[PDB]
Amino acid sequence: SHMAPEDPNEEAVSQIFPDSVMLAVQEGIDLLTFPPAPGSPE
Amino acid sequence: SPQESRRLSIQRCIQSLVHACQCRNANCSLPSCQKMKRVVQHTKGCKRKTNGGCPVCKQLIALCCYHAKHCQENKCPVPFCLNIKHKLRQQQ
Ligand SMILES: [Zn+2]
Ligand SMILES: [Zn+2]
Ligand SMILES: [Zn+2]
Repeated sequence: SHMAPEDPNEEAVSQIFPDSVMLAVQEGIDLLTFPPAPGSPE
Repeated sequence: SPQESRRLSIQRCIQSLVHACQCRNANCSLPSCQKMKRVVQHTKGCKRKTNGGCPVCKQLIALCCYHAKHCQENKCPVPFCLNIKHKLRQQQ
């Protein structure tokens, strides 16, 4: 209990920017993946 | 639904964003907080940032945008959140 064991969300952080390097300088998050509007003109 | 894995990765990292923006100790041993601290310390001091085209700052702000899109707290601990909330109102 003297230190933090783990965190389930760290796998989602690591693929963007891990503890080892600033991977965010070369990575590109596809934010467009979010849910669309309930309707559009189409 | 191939968007599920990416959407889940975004919202999972956003819990780490909220944590690191309210965390009472800069030395926190929580793996997610430790990882977040690097990008947080970068964007607050980057002489280029999103204004000059810096990719790091953009990756952080993309998650701040996803957060702010769904958020509504007028005093949210995330610094970028409130700015994005105000910017979204200009798009209407
Ligand atoms: Zn922490
Ligand atoms: Zn930067
Ligand atoms: Zn917020």
